[PDB]
Amino acid sequence: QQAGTNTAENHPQLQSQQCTTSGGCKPLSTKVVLDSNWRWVHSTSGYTNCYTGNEWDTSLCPDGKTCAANCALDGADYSGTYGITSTGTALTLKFVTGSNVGSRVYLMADDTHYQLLKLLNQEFTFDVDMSNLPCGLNGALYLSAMDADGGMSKYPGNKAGAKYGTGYCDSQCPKDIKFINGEANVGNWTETGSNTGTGSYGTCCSEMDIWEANNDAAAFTPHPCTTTGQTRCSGDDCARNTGLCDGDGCDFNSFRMGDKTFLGKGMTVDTSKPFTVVTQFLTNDNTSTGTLSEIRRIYIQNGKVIQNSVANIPGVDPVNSITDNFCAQQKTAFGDTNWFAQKGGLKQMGEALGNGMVLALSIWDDHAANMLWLDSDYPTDKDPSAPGVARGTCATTSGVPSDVESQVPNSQVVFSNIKFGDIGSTFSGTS
Ligand SMILES: CC(C)/N=C\[C@@H](O)COc1cccc2ccccc12
Ligand SMILES: *[C@@H]1O[C@H](CO)[C@@H](O)[C@H](O)[C@H]1NC(C)=O
Repeated sequence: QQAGTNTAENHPQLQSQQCTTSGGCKPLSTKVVLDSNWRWVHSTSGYTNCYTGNEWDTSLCPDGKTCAANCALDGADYSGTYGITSTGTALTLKFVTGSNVGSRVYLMADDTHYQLLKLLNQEFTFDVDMSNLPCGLNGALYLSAMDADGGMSKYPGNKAGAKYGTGYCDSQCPKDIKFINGEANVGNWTETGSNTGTGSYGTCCSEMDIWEANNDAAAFTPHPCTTTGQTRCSGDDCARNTGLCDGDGCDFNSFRMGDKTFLGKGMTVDTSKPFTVVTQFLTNDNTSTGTLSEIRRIYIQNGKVIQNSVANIPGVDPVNSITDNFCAQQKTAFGDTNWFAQKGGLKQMGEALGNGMVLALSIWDDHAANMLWLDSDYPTDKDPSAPGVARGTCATTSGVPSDVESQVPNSQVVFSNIKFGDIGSTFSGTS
């Protein structure tokens, strides 16, 4: 895609902190950028749309390469069009804004590069307020193995880059992304909703879901893929799980893992109020060159340090962190194939963390599965009493996009106090 000039692109500021054991925490003047799929796409020479509603203009876009040459991504009115605001340290993502639904933004080091986070033997911490983020919605904060320049160096057809939020990939190998590898994804374009569609290509990479949650349920989940870095896929390679990527991931959802009273409204982690989420990425030898061996989670709320809940499932050791053994046990216990291990498990996840990943923040609803995999019974055809089927208490009828978009359009999530750095350094304790 080309870089449009009709609307200035001004990235909201969202400061973060980098932390070391000896030096403490220091601010970084980071910013956020709207993902390219949400932007206006129009002829490079004027104002005519290349994409309107859920279809491309086949005059401007008869093929992927021609489209990318003819068409430009443009600047965004963050608040007015997309419901995205920042105080400078706290990011608010509103659910519906006019006909716009959801958003995803990435953390930038500066105006043309994503912040590249290298979290092996490090920790990531943030605060979240989900008080207004109900059943069926997901406020997600996650890492993807995107390129810092959004693909510009690799793909001559992409002249827009990180400044316009290009180069997305994730473990689901999504085919709804409009620009991949510097080409419009117009092949066999298929409408999937009023403003969305899919093309013949998907875009795949390893993904670490630090936080997928609403006020009913939360999960953290590594998803390794066999490839390294953002990869365009077609055919069977795009297929979730059996293709390049572990689409299911090895998830830790406290409720799915058998503690139904740990996290939710008025629970131990009280989702009716803001709280802090710490995630630590430990290696076997406590070095940044070691193999990722454990992902730990600590919460802080009202100054109380809250350890993660323990798993309580027959055949699963009662642990409270993600390890390769936990993954094998829960997969067997839940009847799920260990695609996670098939793609190389935590070691493979760690190599992606080691090479650096980009931080995404998003609010969304789910047209495929109504978010039931997060907060209800999934699959919808299994007995909810079987180990693993039940992930939350939301009704099995909840989360249909047409419903939540009309019923709770002013839902929002607030992500703040973003910090990363040495293990144990982004937060402190005292007696
Ligand atoms: C934040 C996103 C990109 N991370 C991963 C999510 O897409 C996981 O989604 C999912 C995970 C597992 C099963 C599913 C079934 C239907 C729809 C989505 C599913
Ligand atoms: C790594 O650190 C952990 C604490 O999380 C500690 O228990 C362990 O002894 C350390 N291992 C080595 C090799 O120093």
